[PDB]
Amino acid sequence: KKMAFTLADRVTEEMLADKAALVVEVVEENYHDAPIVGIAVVNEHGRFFLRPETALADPQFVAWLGDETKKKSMFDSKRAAVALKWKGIELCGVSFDLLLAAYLLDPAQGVDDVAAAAKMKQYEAVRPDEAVYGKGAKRAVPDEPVLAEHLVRKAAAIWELERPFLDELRRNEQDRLLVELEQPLSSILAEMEFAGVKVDTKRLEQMGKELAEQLGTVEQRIYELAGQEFNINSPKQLGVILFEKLQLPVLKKTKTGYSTSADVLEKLAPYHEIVENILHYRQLGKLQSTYIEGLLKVVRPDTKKVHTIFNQALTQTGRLSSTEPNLQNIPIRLEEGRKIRQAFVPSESDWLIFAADYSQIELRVLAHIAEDDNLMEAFRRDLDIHTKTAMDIFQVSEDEVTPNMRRQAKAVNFGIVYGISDYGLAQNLNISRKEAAEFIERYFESFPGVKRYMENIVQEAKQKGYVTTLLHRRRYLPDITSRNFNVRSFAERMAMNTPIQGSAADIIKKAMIDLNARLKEERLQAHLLLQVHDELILEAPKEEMERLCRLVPEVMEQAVTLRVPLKVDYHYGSTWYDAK
DNA sequence: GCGATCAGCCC
DNA sequence: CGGGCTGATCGCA
Ligand SMILES: Nc1ccn([C@H]2C[C@H](O)[C@@H](COP(=O)(O)OP(=O)(O)OP(=O)(O)O)O2)c(=O)n1
Ligand SMILES: OC[C@H]1O[C@@](CO)(O[C@H]2O[C@H](CO)[C@@H](O)[C@H](O)[C@H]2O)[C@@H](O)[C@@H]1O
Ligand SMILES: OC[C@H]1O[C@@](CO)(O[C@H]2O[C@H](CO)[C@@H](O)[C@H](O)[C@H]2O)[C@@H](O)[C@@H]1O
Ligand SMILES: [Mg+2]
Repeated sequence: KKMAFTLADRVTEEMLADKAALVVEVVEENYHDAPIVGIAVVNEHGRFFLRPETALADPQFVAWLGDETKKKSMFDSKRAAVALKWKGIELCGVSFDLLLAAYLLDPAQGVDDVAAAAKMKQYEAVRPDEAVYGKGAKRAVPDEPVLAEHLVRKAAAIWELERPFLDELRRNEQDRLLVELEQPLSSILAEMEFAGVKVDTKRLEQMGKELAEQLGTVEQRIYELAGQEFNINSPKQLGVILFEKLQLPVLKKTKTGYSTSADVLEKLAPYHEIVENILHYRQLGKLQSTYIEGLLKVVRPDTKKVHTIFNQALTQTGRLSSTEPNLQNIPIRLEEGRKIRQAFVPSESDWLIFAADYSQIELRVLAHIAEDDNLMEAFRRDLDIHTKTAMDIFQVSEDEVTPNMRRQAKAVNFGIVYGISDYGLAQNLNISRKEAAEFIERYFESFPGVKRYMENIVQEAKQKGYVTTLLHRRRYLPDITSRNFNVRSFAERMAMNTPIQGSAADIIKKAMIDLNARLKEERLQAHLLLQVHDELILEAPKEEMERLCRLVPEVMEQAVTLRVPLKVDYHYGSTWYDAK
């Protein structure tokens, strides 16, 4: 049965009620400077569809959109807010976002459209976006009659589903998480995305030139050593050269052929000079294709800025993800790739990049939740946690900790957070399961509180069916009861890791909210640009650095109060690279 | 074209 | 052993 609604040619007062479900449709996946194809409004007075050129040109409608006292319920309000920012229109008063609501209730559902969210409550009087717009090359906006009914049905679903979703969030003790954390954060992310990050394209282009030269040299050297030319970028062709023509040992295989991952190649290096060249080629090629070419493809020609989109409702742990471009995985470990960061610069003259990061937030969170006396004491003394772990598991004094011991203790600490496993640790340290198991046992002997926590959290996940974070984020783990060892073990590691990674996500998200409030109160021009899981990157006038050096770490350190202190390091400079 | 496979970058 | 995104190649269409 078709849904009734008014296909309006003009905006009326009835459409501007102080409470409504609103749909500002942006079909393009990347909504930056994207078209708004239609608008739907559902309120106490009825259901309405408005053509964008009409509504967005109407003073009354624009004013309604920007009035904080006029409450709107939406799905993915950030998408609408940003698309409107590019049009110079402010969206305020969004009191409920169905996308974020669904995400908090169950991240695993992968809710990506109104239909998916509605199906959670047995509401199916709305079609999936893909069914309406199609996919890939076939994607397209349908004729007005079809478009209008779809947007109205989506607004109608939001209107009907708000109460049921809020009720369940309240039962889950997650309503404040939505209203005081995720929704306010959505607006902050919208500002960050819209501001974008300035890129020194000339810098990138020059790097690309030099890489091309280096790649040419290495490429030829490879063919020389192989005695023939082939596609190095083809694990298939490369495998034949290495394991068949050159007869190198097959230390590991892939489900479809020979493994050629860096991990394996490093072990084969002693056998043939071609290996190091392949590794070098892989390194340069990664920088060239993914970072130089990749970044240049998404930089806006007119402003020379890149505008990422932070997916706030995707990860199973509460973290954000970044796309087109992903600015959360810019090289830093290796000097060559690290130089790419010199291309990320302040958007204004005489401004600088300021970066602040939490020091070991995950292990500090673990110390807090596990209430491990030894681990808490370690952080209260602000000790080098890896050196400390080495001293405990290897039974030696600080002065007796060798570089290799610290390196292995560090790997153990990662495993503990990820959800320890002899097999996983062994592969990482290139040792045996028996040996790796010995490290684990020694770790738990030194940190019995952590052992108790790991045991207890797994039991809790099985009993309740899910685990939670400091701010009540939730993750269901149905596989925790599986009779399949591999499937069950993965779920157990998730039970151990989610509260840690998840709570760290909760903390930095609150820090971002607290920070923006402080920056506004202080009337600073500084503003957030990026978040990279445990770090915040801002840009600001050089005259604001001294104030930021005190303000940013304090706000981040005081976001939440744990049984151990939170510690934040910071750096600033002329480019992201120099913010070290 | 579309998508599984393999690779490698980040925290 | 935890959580992500993107680019290359290549079978399949
Ligand atoms: N109705 C609620 C209550 C709590 N929370 C989330 C966000 C809060 O910041 C966090 C802590 O809530 P409280 O301070 O009330 O702590 P509880 O009393 O919930 O203790 P516990 O966190 O151990 O459940 O949990 C929420 O989203 N909705
Ligand atoms: O707007 C982001 C928001 O939309 C979803 C779908 O509801 O993702 C879409 O937009 C992303 C940004 O361009 C794309 O990466 C993704 O492929 C597209 O479906 C949500 O997942 C997200 O929270
Ligand atoms: O002492 C058992 C020990 O094994 C773990 C897995 O390492 O859990 C197993 O035993 C539990 C019963 O005590 C089951 O609930 C669980 O499903 C099974 O895998 C640890 O959690 C536990 O400490
Ligand atoms: Mg750090």
